[PDB]
Amino acid sequence: MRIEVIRREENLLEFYLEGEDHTFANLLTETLHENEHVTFAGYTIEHPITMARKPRFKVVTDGKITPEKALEEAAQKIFDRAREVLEAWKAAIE
Amino acid sequence: MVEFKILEKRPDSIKFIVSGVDVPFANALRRTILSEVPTFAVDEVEFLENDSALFDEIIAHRLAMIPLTTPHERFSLDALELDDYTVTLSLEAEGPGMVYSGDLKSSDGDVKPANPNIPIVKLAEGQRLTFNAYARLGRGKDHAKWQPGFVYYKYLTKIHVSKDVPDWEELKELAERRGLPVEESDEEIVITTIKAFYLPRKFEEHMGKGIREEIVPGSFVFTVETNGELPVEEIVSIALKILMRKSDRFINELHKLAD
Repeated sequence: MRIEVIRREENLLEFYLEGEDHTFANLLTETLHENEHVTFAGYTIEHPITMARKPRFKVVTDGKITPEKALEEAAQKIFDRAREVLEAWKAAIE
Repeated sequence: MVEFKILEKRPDSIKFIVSGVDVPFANALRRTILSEVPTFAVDEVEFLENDSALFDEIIAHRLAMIPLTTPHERFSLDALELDDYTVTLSLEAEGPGMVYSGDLKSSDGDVKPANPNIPIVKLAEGQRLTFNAYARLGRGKDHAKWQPGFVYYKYLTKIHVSKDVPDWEELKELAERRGLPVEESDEEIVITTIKAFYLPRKFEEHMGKGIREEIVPGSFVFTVETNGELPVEEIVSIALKILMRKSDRFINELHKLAD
């Protein structure tokens, strides 16, 4: 996994996330949408049919939070929710 | 307030309701299972002899598609960077007779065909087949050979059928016949869709009036089958751990921007 910053301007970050694909990219983008201060989050796939395949994200905020902080908040939510779901799963099966 | 309810366990498979989540998470769980959860599979084959009726390439493909036991207690299957450990599955055979998956000899007993009865290729008298097949960890997103199974999922819903609907009795009967929970009141029957429901054509006109399907918010019914590399419950556990590992590493990479 590696972040490559493609573009920066006021309240805007565009980046590649090498090593990832639809699974994380969709979950991250949908989680970002929960944040009222995120005015856009989306991704497209670059190099879709070679080994260079990677998602290209764009994240835009209203300025009350940075794209980077929105991204960290969304990723933390994913971590926390996966943790909670794993605990519930283990409770059901072991 | 996340909960799981295990409904049914069947050969190589499981059906459960997960509640207190949402559509993006359900989508992510399904995708992670299909695309990210790793298994051992034959990845490269060195043929030394092949007098059979079939191409090397066809036999190599059949070997790739044999589900191999994948020891989740030995290797970290939620690791972002998978162990590059290679297992050698070897065969040295002469006809006449069918070559089965069970005839493969593994360098590592923990990694071998889960099913010993899969036919690979028939050999006639005098025909030899000798190869070393190399198995490694990989992911379904790279090649289908590494996909650990199949995932089916749906909204948990309640189908409401007003008793104003002529022959609503047939719908109660159909639901009962297929093991779907039915609750009956004076006004209606309500069918819980722990499986798909197939509305007979006769009742389609009543959709939006007498018949209404109401999604149970945050609840989803999953049906998961393993190919045999991993127990089906372990597949789910690994998938959830993988989402934790990915999110954790992404946060670490974000911190490098700061710098």
